[PDB]
Amino acid sequence: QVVKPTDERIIDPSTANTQLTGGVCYNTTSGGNKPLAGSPYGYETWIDTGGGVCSLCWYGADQGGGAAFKATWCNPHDFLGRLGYFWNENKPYSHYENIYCGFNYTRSGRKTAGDYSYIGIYGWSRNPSASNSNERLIEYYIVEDWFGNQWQADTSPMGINTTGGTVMGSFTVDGSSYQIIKNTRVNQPSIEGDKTFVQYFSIRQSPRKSGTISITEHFKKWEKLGMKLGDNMYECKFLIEAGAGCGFFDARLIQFYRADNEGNILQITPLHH
Repeated sequence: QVVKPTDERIIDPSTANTQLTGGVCYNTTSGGNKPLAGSPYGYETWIDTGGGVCSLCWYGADQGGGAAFKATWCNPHDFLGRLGYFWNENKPYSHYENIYCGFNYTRSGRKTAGDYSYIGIYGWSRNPSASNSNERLIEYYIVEDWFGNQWQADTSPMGINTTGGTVMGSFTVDGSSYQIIKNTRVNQPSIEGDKTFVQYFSIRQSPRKSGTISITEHFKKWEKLGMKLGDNMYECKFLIEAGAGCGFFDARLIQFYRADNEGNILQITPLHH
C-alpha cells in the first residue's frame, strides 16, 4: 500500500510518441557522470575508440520529460549510454523514497546490438560494511527490453545464459513478471577499479518500449532476497547498452519522478494556456 502518484505533471508514457529534435550530442567517453545545464540529471557515455561511431544526444530540459535522449552505435565493443539521477552522497536507496521512470522510445530491430544488450534502469551502490567483501560494490539493472540476437528473439526475455549467475526469485510489477538474478563479477572493471563485485538484475518477462518502471519496488524485492544495496547509492539512470551491432535508440519520453508513500511528488521534471 504505497499510493501511486496521480500528479498531472506526470506524462502518460503510452501516448508520449512524438519524435523529438534539437539534441545535443556527445561522441566520446565522458569519463564518469557529467551534469546537464538547467537539469537535475547527468549523462555518461562509454564509447570504445577502437570501435565504430557512437553518440548520445540529450533532448534538453524542457521536453520529453527532461531525461530523453537518442543513442547510436556501430561496431561498438560494449557501448553504454545513460542519463538520469546522479547521487553518490552516502545515502541508501530508501532515502530517495518511491522512484518512478516513465518512458517511450523507438529502437533498431532484432540483432542490431550484438549477442547481449540491455535497455532500462541502471546504476551502482556501495555497501562497505557488508561482511562478504564481494558484496561491498553492486552494479544493478532493471531490464525492460533488449535487441535479442541471432539465437533468441528480442520479444523473448534474456536469461542467465546472457547475464550469468543465479535466478533468486521473481515478482510481478508494472504489468509483468520479473525474474530476479544475482551474478558475481570476478576481478572485473568497476567504478572502484578492477575487482570482484555483484550484479543485481530484474528481467522483464514481457519486453516493452513504453510504460512506467516502479524502480523502488525492485530495490525492495532484491533486499528481501538477501541482495542488499547498502548505504551509498551512486546513481539511477536510464540505459542503453549494445554489446556490438549497428543501431539506435531514440526516446520520445524519459521522465523520472519521486513520491512518498502517500503518492505526493517530491521531485519531477520538467520545471496560462
